Amino acid sequence: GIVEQCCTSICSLYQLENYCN
Amino acid sequence: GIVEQCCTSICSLYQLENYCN
Amino acid sequence: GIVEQCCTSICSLYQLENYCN
Amino acid sequence: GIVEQCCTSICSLYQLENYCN
Amino acid sequence: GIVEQCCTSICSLYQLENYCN
Amino acid sequence: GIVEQCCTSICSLYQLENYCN
Amino acid sequence: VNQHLCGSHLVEALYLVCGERGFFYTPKT
Amino acid sequence: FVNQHLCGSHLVEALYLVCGERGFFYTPKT
Amino acid sequence: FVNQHLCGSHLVEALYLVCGERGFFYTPK
Amino acid sequence: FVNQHLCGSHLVEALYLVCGERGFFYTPKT
Amino acid sequence: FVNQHLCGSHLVEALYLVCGERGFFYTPK
Amino acid sequence: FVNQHLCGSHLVEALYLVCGERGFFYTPKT
Ligand SMILES: [Cl-]
Ligand SMILES: [Cl-]
Ligand SMILES: [Zn+2]
Ligand SMILES: [Zn+2]
Repeated sequence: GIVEQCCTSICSLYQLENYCN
Repeated sequence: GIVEQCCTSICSLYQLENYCN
Repeated sequence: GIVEQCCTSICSLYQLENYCN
Repeated sequence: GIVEQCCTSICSLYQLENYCN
Repeated sequence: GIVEQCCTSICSLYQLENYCN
Repeated sequence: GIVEQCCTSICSLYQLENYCN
Repeated sequence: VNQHLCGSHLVEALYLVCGERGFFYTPKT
Repeated sequence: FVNQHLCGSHLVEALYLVCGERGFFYTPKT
Repeated sequence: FVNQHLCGSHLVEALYLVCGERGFFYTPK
Repeated sequence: FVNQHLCGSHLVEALYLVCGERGFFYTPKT
Repeated sequence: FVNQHLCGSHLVEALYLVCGERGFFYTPK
Repeated sequence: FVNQHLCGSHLVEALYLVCGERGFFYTPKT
């Protein structure tokens, strides 16, 4: 999930958008 | 300014990108 | 919702806890 | 103090409240 | 107090240093 | 740059001021 | 803009209050 | 882990910005 | 609107930066 | 004006995220 | 890396949230 | 690279405060 993905590599705003509702 | 544009109404991410290098 | 409930007057920690999963 | 107590293991808001006036 | 002093007109760094220990 | 100077070790206010316009 | 600024602080507060539980943020009325 | 705690604080700020009106669930254990 | 609360959040951050190792005191009074 | 001061803080954070490796100038005056 | 400084910034935010009308001191050490 | 990403967020907030009406230039580049 988001922590595994984005706390070990920088997520772009597009990658973050994947987690929106 | 960015202030007059974006502190008086909400700027989209795309509008903000105008102030990037 | 939370903006109506918590941006006009300050929400307590108990009120904020309403939004926890 | 608070840095030693709370900067490697996460302090709860209860543990943190101890540092309040 | 800091809220009266600094929440309408902007406090400088020097003004803010008044509230250091 | 600022990331090399100021993320490796803490920059003072004065050092940060170097990067102002 | 006021609601936008408030919401940023709300999410930070929810993050701390809720911890491991996580939270649901929606601006939906 | 405090490092992960600090990262997540920034994640949810970024989600707030990106998601806009959609909002988001933050589910750190997923 | 929660403006004093929001202001205080930013004030504490500013004090943290300005005051360094000394630390600071915050009172909303 | 403190209201603008607070807003600008959030603006800079948003520019930081949007602009990525590009970085940005923040120049109030305009 | 400035991790302790970054931790303290978030600690003060958390104290701001949890503490009440008498406020708090931040004294890292 | 996340450590530097998180640090940079705090750096920009600090520059915002320190630089006042001058503003600042944030580059991550070396
Ligand atoms: Cl951080
Ligand atoms: Cl604000
Ligand atoms: Zn704010
Ligand atoms: Zn941080």
